[PDB]
Amino acid sequence: MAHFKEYQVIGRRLPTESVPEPKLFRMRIFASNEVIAKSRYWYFLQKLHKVKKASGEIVSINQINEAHPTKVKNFGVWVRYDSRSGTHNMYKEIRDVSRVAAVETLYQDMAARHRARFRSIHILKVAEIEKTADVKRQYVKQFLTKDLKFPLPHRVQKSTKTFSYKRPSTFY
Amino acid sequence: SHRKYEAPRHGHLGFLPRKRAASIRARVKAFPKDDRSKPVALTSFLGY
Amino acid sequence: GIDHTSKQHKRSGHRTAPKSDNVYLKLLVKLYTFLARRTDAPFNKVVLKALFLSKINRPPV
Amino acid sequence: AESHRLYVKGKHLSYQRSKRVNNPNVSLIKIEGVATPQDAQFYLGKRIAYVYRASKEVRGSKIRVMWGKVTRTHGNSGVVRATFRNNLPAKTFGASVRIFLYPSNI
Amino acid sequence: VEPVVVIDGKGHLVGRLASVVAKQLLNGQKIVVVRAEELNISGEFFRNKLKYHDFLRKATAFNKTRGPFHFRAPSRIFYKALRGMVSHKTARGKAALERLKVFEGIPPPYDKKKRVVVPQALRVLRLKPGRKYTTLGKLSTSVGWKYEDVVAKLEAKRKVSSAEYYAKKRAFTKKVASANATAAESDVAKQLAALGY
Amino acid sequence: ASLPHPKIVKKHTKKFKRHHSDRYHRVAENWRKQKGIDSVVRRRFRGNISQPKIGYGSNKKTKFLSPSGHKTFLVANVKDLETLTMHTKTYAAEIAHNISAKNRVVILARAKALGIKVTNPKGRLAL
RNA sequence: GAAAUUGUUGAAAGGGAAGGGCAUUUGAUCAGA
RNA sequence: AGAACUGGCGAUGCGGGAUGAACCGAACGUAGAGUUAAGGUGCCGGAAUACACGCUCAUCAGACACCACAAAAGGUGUUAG
RNA sequence: GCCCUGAAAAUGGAUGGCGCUCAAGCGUGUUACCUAUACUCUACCGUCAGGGUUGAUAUGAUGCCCUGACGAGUAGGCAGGCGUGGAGGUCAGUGACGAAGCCUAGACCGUAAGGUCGGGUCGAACGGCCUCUAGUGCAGAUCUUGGUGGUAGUAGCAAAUA
RNA sequence: UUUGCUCCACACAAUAUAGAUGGAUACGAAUAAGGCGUCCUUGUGGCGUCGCUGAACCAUAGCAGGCUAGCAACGGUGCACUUGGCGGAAAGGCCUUGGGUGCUUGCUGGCGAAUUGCAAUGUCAUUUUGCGUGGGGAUAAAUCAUUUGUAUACGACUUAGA
Ligand SMILES: [K+]
Ligand SMILES: [Mg+2]
Ligand SMILES: [Mg+2]
Ligand SMILES: [Mg+2]
Ligand SMILES: [Mg+2]
Ligand SMILES: [Mg+2]
Ligand SMILES: [Mg+2]
Ligand SMILES: [Mg+2]
Ligand SMILES: [Mg+2]
Ligand SMILES: [Mg+2]
Ligand SMILES: [Mg+2]
Ligand SMILES: [Mg+2]
Ligand SMILES: [Mg+2]
Ligand SMILES: [Mg+2]
Ligand SMILES: [Mg+2]
Ligand SMILES: [Mg+2]
Ligand SMILES: [Mg+2]
Ligand SMILES: [Mg+2]
Ligand SMILES: [Mg+2]
Ligand SMILES: [Mg+2]
Ligand SMILES: [Mg+2]
Ligand SMILES: [Mg+2]
Ligand SMILES: [Mg+2]
Ligand SMILES: [Mg+2]
Ligand SMILES: [Mg+2]
Ligand SMILES: [Mg+2]
Ligand SMILES: [Mg+2]
Ligand SMILES: [Mg+2]
Ligand SMILES: [Mg+2]
Ligand SMILES: [Mg+2]
Repeated sequence: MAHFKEYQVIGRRLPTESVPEPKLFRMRIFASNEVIAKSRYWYFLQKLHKVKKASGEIVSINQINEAHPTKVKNFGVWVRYDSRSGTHNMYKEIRDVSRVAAVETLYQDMAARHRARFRSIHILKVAEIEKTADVKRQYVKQFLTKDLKFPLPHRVQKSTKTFSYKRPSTFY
Repeated sequence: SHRKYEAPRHGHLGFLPRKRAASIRARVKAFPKDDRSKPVALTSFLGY
Repeated sequence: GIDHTSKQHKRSGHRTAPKSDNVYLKLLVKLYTFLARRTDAPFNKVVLKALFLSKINRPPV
Repeated sequence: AESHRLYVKGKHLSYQRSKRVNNPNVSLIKIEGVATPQDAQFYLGKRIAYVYRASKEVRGSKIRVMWGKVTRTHGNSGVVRATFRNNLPAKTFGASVRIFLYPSNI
Repeated sequence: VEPVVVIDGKGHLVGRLASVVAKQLLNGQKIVVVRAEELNISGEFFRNKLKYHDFLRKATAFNKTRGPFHFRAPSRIFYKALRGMVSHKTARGKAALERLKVFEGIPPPYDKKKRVVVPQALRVLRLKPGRKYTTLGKLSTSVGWKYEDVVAKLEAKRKVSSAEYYAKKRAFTKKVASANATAAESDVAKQLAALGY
Repeated sequence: ASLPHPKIVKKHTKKFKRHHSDRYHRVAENWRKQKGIDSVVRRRFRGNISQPKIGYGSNKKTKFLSPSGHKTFLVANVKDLETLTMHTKTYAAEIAHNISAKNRVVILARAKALGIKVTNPKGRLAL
């Protein structure tokens, strides 16, 4: 729904006299802020366990920063989404420097290719593929060849002015 | 509803308007295509 | 726009002067207006209010 | 020299308006060489003259002036809002105005 | 910045060019468009011919001389786009349209004047490579414009004359750049360089 | 010389002309409120004439003040005029339309003697 | 001796109505200190 | 065509939906300044030919709810699974 | 998913138009920006409410003043005002040195109904204020009477031999 | 033609301005390619260089730009003349020759400016028209009426008439 941050959200299923110290369930939620993070936490906990916001509590919320924000990684992403006619599971691969950037790319890509809005997508799993040759999508694999170089043909520079006096060039 | 019997329309719509010509001498509106190998000659003549 | 919880520009519904044009009654009302304002006397306030009352609200005693 | 100009050229674009209602009290001015509101902040407050010519000589001249000033930037492209003592006629949409360098804070 | 801006319409994406020119006209700038026959429309030539035929079938049913006129010349097709994007029924729009001239080719007054382009309307900068596009001269010829050949002949003549002019200008520019190459190590040139010139 | 006053603000200087008094001669300009069920003017559609309303009321401080800052007092004679002797900075005398020329001369002379301003001193003058 | 309606003179405007609202240019005209 | 609850129109202008009683926004004394709503920012037209990732080429492309329509069934078109 | 086939209607026409194809299209995300009679602040008008002030020169205590809030509106109700014919009182009001009436892209006051003034015309009466009274206010009613247009110098004024 | 018409120059008047305020500053083609320079074996050639916007280039100092004295160099630039050429798409412009004349800020001096009072477009442009003063130039038609019938409701058309 915006530029994403990843939050660990831990909730409780609030204690009673019968059950003190309940079982402290945790989730990694990609959300643009903490209100949405906690909302998504309760949404998925209600999908998983007999609990709701009114019968539980948020024990903790903590943003998780990328441990290595400046190393390029290949992420495998497993999602579950609703199409116009059904629900489907999908696996994709995204090359980027952080989980939040990978997830933002994934949401953009789901919207672009499957018209799957945010509300229709569940992030099942995001995991860095530590070993290349376990990358199984060609659109990522092509970026892992040795000494990868490519030109950027047909450069289009934007003019600051309405009129130009030169009949410009697209060389690069 | 439809005409109920087909006939061709009366008159030619390509000769409109049925107005008075602007001159008593009708204008030549197209001359023969020039063939520039032939000798010089008039493409038309005036008579009565 | 305001969601008014009550009628706007509602008049209090109480007389603030006698309907009468009796000049002497108006003089009495002036006197008891002064008194009710500058005595803190409940009697003066209620007499000032009673001086406004119509005839059927002033039954004979 | 050949040039004597101490004003920045501008164009009276239009009045302040919505789609179907204009506001003659506020004019929109395109200042030459200004492409951002950041640049237009410099000209905020500068005096503006619309200078025009009339047939009838009045007080020793056939040139008349409508004075105003820049009030704020407009949009994202350097256009500014301006208010004049008397609103501009609206026949001047596209006419040239002069944005002087005073009041100066340089 | 100029009193008259002359746009070389060659390869200029007629709709985007018309947007630029309409805004300039309404802002108060005089615009002269040349080489309207070299303008481009995005989409296949057949697409644009079918579009113009859909335009051509529209006409006032009871009197075709009242209906929308279908001007075939490339300059007038560009003018149609531009007029549709100007409020042409007002006096302001009439003044704006009077500030405009469109031409096929480059007629004598403007053949010796500077021509500019509009990068935000240029086909090579705007269209994705591989996308098909139409040339206005070909579209106009297909829909009844009679003067593509004459314009091409006059343009070939003008380009011969202009290439001769440019050969002379390039020779003179080489002379000037050589005389500027010397006196580049002079004290005045070094002070100029210190000041950025 | 009138009493100092704040700048006089007329909230609406143009007349409130009755709807369609420009369209029909039988419809006089004297303001009338449209009572019609479909009346575009009564319904206050954009583009139509404005109607008189209390919001247009003028500042009580400057109400009834002529541009010179005096309130007009109609005078028919020297006695009416002399009702303004102690109020020359607040009221200005206007000679009544039906006063004869010689009585106007008398009134003007007395107003000049008393420093009372006359708003129409050039009425029925020597022609 | 009103208006409808009309003549003349004067002023002004006028590409398939005219009239109107807000604002200002221009012309004419005018009160106030 | 007929009921239920609410909100409206009628009785209501204003900004938006080109246009429109009812939709969206917001309800109205006369003004000034600022900020916004809904809706928009190529040009008409005030406002980025803004920034970013993709998808689409239609010899009937598509282009914002109410709303001014399209279905079953199909396509080594192309994309992702 | 998008695109295409499926996909046929009658005047010529509608993403509003132009036009737009790494869009000015579709899905999505981020900012900046535009502007309503809405919101915020201020001024002014009015309404309502709560108050202050008869201690004097002080004539508007229905007054003066302070404070806050509010203002859509058919049918309809009520209030405060404007105007007309006539009546009691008053201004010892206006007037043949010109009353009333009428005309006047001239001026002023009032939010308005209206009021006032100047100029022209005119000729015998008329007005302000406090009250009284009503045959008291017109755009309509295929309204009534009278007058006048555009149509329009138009239709036409051509049977009965000349 | 009750001294008409037109063209040039000048003065005086009006008349307005869709909007000057240093310069519209000219290859063509391509853009998954080009420009420029240079070289040769003249090509779809070799080498070098540039772009990454005109943020450029040119111009630009002087009572809105006065009056003078020099130095340096034979440059720049305005002007009226003058030589030859090219340009028809709307040419109405581009180039070029020679002499004259003015300026030159390329460099160095001398004098002036004030009081428009602390700003007020503080008037410097071009568009038509009229009139006057000089000078050059030209010395008709059309319509009505009559007539024709290749025409025709009327206009119109087509004809004839010193
Ligand atoms: K009328
Ligand atoms: Mg049939
Ligand atoms: Mg044809
Ligand atoms: Mg008024
Ligand atoms: Mg209704
Ligand atoms: Mg008579
Ligand atoms: Mg009349
Ligand atoms: Mg009803
Ligand atoms: Mg409503
Ligand atoms: Mg719609
Ligand atoms: Mg705009
Ligand atoms: Mg299907
Ligand atoms: Mg389809
Ligand atoms: Mg749009
Ligand atoms: Mg988008
Ligand atoms: Mg307001
Ligand atoms: Mg009270
Ligand atoms: Mg109300
Ligand atoms: Mg009676
Ligand atoms: Mg009289
Ligand atoms: Mg009149
Ligand atoms: Mg008599
Ligand atoms: Mg009656
Ligand atoms: Mg009547
Ligand atoms: Mg009625
Ligand atoms: Mg009738
Ligand atoms: Mg009758
Ligand atoms: Mg007849
Ligand atoms: Mg007959
Ligand atoms: Mg007979």
